[PDB]
Amino acid sequence: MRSTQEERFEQRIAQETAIEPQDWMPDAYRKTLIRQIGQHAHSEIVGMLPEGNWITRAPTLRRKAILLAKVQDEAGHGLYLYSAAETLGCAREDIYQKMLDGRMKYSSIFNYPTLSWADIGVIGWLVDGAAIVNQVALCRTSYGPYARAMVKICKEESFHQRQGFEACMALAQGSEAQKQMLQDAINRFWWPALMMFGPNDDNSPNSARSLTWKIKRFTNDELRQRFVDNTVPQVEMLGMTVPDPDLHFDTESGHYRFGEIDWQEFNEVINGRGICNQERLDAKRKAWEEGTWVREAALAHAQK
Amino acid sequence: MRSTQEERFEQRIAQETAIEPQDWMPDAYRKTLIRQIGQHAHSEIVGMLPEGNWITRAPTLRRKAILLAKVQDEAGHGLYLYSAAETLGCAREDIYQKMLDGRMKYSSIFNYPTLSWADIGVIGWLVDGAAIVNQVALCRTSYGPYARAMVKICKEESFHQRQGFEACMALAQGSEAQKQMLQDAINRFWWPALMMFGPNDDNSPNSARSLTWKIKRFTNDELRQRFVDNTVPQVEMLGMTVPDPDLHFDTESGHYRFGEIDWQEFNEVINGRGICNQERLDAKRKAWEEGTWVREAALAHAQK
Amino acid sequence: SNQLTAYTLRLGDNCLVLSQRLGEWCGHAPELEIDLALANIGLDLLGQARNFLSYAAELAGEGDEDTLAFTRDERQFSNLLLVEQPNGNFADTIARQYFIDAWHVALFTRLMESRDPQLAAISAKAIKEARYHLRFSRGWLERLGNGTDVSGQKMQQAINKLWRFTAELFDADEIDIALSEEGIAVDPRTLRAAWEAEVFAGINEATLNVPQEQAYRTGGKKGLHTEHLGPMLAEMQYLQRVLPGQQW
Amino acid sequence: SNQLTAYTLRLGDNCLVLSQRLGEWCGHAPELEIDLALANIGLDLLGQARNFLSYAAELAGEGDEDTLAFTRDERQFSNLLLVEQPNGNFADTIARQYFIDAWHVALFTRLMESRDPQLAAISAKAIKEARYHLRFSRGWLERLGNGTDVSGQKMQQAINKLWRFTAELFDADEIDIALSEEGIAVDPRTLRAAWEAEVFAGINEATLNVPQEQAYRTGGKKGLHTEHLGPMLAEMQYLQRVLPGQQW
Ligand SMILES: CC(C)(COP(=O)(O)OP(=O)(O)OC[C@H]1O[C@@H](n2cnc3c(N)ncnc32)[C@H](O)[C@@H]1OP(=O)(O)O)[C@@H](O)C(=O)NCCC(=O)NCCSC(=O)c1ccccc1
Ligand SMILES: CC(C)(COP(=O)(O)OP(=O)(O)OC[C@H]1O[C@@H](n2cnc3c(N)ncnc32)[C@H](O)[C@@H]1OP(=O)(O)O)[C@@H](O)C(=O)NCCC(=O)NCCSC(=O)c1ccccc1
Repeated sequence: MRSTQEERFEQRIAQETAIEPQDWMPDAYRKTLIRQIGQHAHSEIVGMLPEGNWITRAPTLRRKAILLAKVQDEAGHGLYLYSAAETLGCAREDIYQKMLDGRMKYSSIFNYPTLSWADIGVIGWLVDGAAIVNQVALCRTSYGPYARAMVKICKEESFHQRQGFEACMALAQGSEAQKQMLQDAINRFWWPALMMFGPNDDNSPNSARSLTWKIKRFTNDELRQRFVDNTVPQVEMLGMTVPDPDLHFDTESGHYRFGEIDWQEFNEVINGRGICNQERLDAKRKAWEEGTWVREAALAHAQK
Repeated sequence: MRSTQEERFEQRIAQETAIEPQDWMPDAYRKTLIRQIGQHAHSEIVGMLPEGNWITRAPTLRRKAILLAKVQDEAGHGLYLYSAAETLGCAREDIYQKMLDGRMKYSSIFNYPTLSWADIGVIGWLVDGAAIVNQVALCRTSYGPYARAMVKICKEESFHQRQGFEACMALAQGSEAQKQMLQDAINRFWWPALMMFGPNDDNSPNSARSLTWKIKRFTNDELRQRFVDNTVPQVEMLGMTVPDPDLHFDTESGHYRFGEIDWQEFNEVINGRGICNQERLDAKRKAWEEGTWVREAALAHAQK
Repeated sequence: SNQLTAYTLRLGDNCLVLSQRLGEWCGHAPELEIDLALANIGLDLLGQARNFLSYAAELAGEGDEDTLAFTRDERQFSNLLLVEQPNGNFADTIARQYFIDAWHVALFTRLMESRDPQLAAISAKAIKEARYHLRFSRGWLERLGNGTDVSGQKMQQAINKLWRFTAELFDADEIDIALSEEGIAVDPRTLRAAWEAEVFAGINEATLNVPQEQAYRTGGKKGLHTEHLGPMLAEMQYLQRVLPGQQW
Repeated sequence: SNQLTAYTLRLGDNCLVLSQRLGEWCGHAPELEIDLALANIGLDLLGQARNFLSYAAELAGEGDEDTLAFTRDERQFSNLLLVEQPNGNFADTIARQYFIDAWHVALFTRLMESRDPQLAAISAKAIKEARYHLRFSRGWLERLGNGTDVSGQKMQQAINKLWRFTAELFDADEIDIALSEEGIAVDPRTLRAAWEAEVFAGINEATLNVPQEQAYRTGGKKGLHTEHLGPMLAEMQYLQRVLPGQQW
């Protein structure tokens, strides 16, 4: 027999009344949200680095202004998520240290280097595109503060995703060298973006409880499939290709069938051994350590 | 009455027997050479910075290799001069600190910024050219170790001066933009190079004793005049101009007559208030402070 | 028209180059709130750069903000030496920001009374942002200056290290004077009372000392820069230099 | 011919990019003797870059060392990830130098037995210089490692921080293997015994620890670089990009 607390919780979840910070919740539910919301917030912060890498080199003042606005928004999104996470009883400073220590994760996608300006428009298009599919699907996540953060974030982010696509379209309609730059960025970012949705439904330890507790409303594979169905037409509009020999339309099912993800690479990456993992964490650790005197100054001044 | 020590010294100077580290010398003679040789050595070190500024940006691998060799030689020339200076009883470390502290000078010319690649060839041509006129004129300076350092240095440096001129000739024979780059560098470096010879004969506190003691063999103005007579034909070979409306040939005297130097600027510069003074000393001070642990490691290892 | 073009370009260049510096801070700040703040300021300044530069291109009758930003070399750039200074530590960035914001406030306040309507309108937008910047930079001046011993010492060093470049803020040349006599430009010499009243008070409240060194460095407005500008432009312009004449 | 071209270019790029890094040290070293030493090494490496790159251009039938150095982007550059690492502190520079010198010694020793005569001759010149470099870098490894506590700690951190990039030193691809099977190239996998014998002993004598992290980073040879390379090329290539097709 479930306790009455446990039973009432299940009933609330079933009737889709949002869970709020003062409501009882299973401890494993509290903890998985601290894990998920915290690492969602971590991703915003680390995610400023690949795009930030091109702020000083962006080819036009317009594209530079757009990128600056986008990175500013990501910082803002981090802040929203940390506040949401804190309603669960965690401390932003604690989970942030856990990120720096490698004890909490951030999105796999931010371990990939920006090797060209095309990469920036491709991140705005494919990477924010993948994030948005996942985030819109979390607008009815069962925990109220998380659901409302998703709404606020998606309202802001879809704008930047559109700007990313338009930067890609400039390249697609530009010189041969620009087109080649775009294709190469797509070749390097396509599969990493697909990985943002998470492991397969067969290899997803958190899915069982998350789906039961209506934290996750669609399976990793369901969201990834929708992203592919939605995104392939956009690749076509750019006159570009997807680096996937197995990608094809299946009229029988009405979906794009696509090739197998490299799960060995995926596992390497989320475990700290991808292309930029060390550099991303080194950069955030450096920011933290070298900023210490500033934070201590602020604290010391506030008390006076 | 001079003492017998003093009298014997004057007689040695008159007969041009070189003074050597073990010979008696007037204390004011010892000190002015520590001053002059020390600041000559200081100039080699600081002088690596304006040219060094373009090592990573040099336009061809050939010009880059040449510049690297040149800067390596300057370091070597610094070392020769410090050894020479030390035969007078000073310590390299002490006079180096005096440089860092602004208590000793280095050549005015190194307080000017390198704003283009043309500046590098112009430094090799005009700046090394001016140094060489002064240094060849010091090959019969009365203090043996100094005289012999000048010989060694001039043998190496004239090669790099020629390479500087050839880099300038590439520009002079190149595109309109290259020619314009060369002219602009000349416009900015011409008068500073003239200042390398020192103040006018009327305003030169050290000249009286230096000339008497055969430390200086030609007056500042005599050397500057020879540089102008020698260098104007080289400007002409490049098809370039000198930023001097008063420059003209005087058939009566067989010299190029040239305009008045800005002595107000000269005084500003040698007193720490030129264009790059702060930055040059900041860079050497930073090198010293940040290198401290390295030097202490070397010392600690040597003893083990 | 050439004088007005050059004057307008100077203002744009100040904002362009300072914006570039702020951009380098992205993701590197002591706190997420500071990252946000610096990116915000950098974005405001780039906005102003785009406005001034666009107007300069219109005045010249050719080019645009991108030909101006990406196809001029360091000898044509006309920014203040102050804005090209390296970011250094957070105090260095705050000192540079505070000196410039105090100046922008004093300048744009007066420049919105320009007889040139486009200059007036640009300044009218810019002043609202500069006021925000000044609250931030002065706020941090006080926090660091009157924080810990360590932060106090860093804030003083930062102030001392930039001081020599403040002379250019009140430097007038014939372009400044001619346009100012037509009621178009602000004669920078007449900005000193306002800037000093702001900056001296801020430094004092921060419990710091006004440097006694007489500021002496100018040249930026004439395209005679420190050695910092060339490597900034190399980075800023690379892509345009490699693939010129394209749309992005 | 394409394989040989790519192989030769890889060797040139390693030397070009490392030389660039060393150039940044000019005037900034802890001692005048070290400034001299680093400029010397940078010059040797640039020399080797010019040789390899010139041969690559001859093999390709077009271009020269300057078209190769200045008109390729970061996706075409084929240098080891190790050589593009920032200079960092003096231990970082020494760690990077020692790892590369140990490798160059092991490589050029074998590559002077190449069935390609030009590759053999280039390697024969290069090995004499690499031997000098290794004496310097190993000398400094020991001095810092077995110096003070502070220098010992910095030397260990420097070693740890670069370790992951050592995997690329023994990475073989189809270009390596095909050419090695023709007795033209050295299969990098067969360099590990020699490199490890050198480097493990040096680290040990330095009183330091071989990192236990299994090295895992490659990609440089395929034009898949860290984010350090793009800004290096922006700086290195600016002038050529601005004023292409000229003589200097
Ligand atoms: C769908 C996931 C990602 C994973 O499903 P779950 O049921 O939670 O887990 P599973 O059991 O399926 O997986 C097993 C383990 O692998 C972890 N893992 C899996 N995939 C990844 C991955 N791709 N990267 C890293 N780790 C991954 C997973 O956490 C778990 O490990 P832990 O037990 O935690 O140690 C879910 O956490 C989610 O929706 N999060 C919120 C969305 C979010 O964070 N979005 C990023 C914001 S985009 C943005 O900020 C931005 C965009 C553009 C510009 C700037 C900024
Ligand atoms: C001709 C001078 C320069 C001056 O005559 P003196 O009789 O000694 O003095 P005076 O009474 O005429 O002057 C009054 C005061 O002003 C000082 N001053 C004057 N001019 C300058 C100036 N231009 N810069 C700075 N200071 C100057 C003067 O020292 C004195 O002050 P102190 O009493 O010392 O406080 C003489 O010292 C000399 O030949 N030195 C050796 C040559 C040497 O150092 N060459 C540089 C190497 S080039 C190189 O290394 C390189 C080249 C290319 C690439 C890389 C590296």
